[PDB]
Amino acid sequence: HMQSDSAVLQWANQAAIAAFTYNFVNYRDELQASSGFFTAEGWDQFLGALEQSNNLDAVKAKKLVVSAVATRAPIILQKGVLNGRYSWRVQMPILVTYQSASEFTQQNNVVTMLITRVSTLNSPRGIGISQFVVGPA
Repeated sequence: HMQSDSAVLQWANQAAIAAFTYNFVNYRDELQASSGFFTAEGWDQFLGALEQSNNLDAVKAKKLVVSAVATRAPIILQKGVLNGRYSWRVQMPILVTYQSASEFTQQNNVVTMLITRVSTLNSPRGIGISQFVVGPA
């Protein structure tokens, strides 16, 4: 297929938000529903990041609902060919909310994604996330 910068951005926006949209009940379904956003190596790294962080443990323990909204528009920091595949480094700030009847906590995070073109044979979108990095401010 074909990819536009603007299309890739809107897509990166969706993927970033989806990653922070789950709860103590549906986490497994939501987790798995997102695998399509990722490339082979991206899925491994994303899963690894999930295990290292304690987030899922607190969400379950405190039985929270996680949501997020884009704080500013996503931007392409850099684009070009990496290892034979056209790629985009996309960054977007977000406001994440962890809440329940008893708790309400918010975080300003910045998501940085490496997005690469892949075969539509395995990923109909034609692109996938190879690296998913979260940080503050």
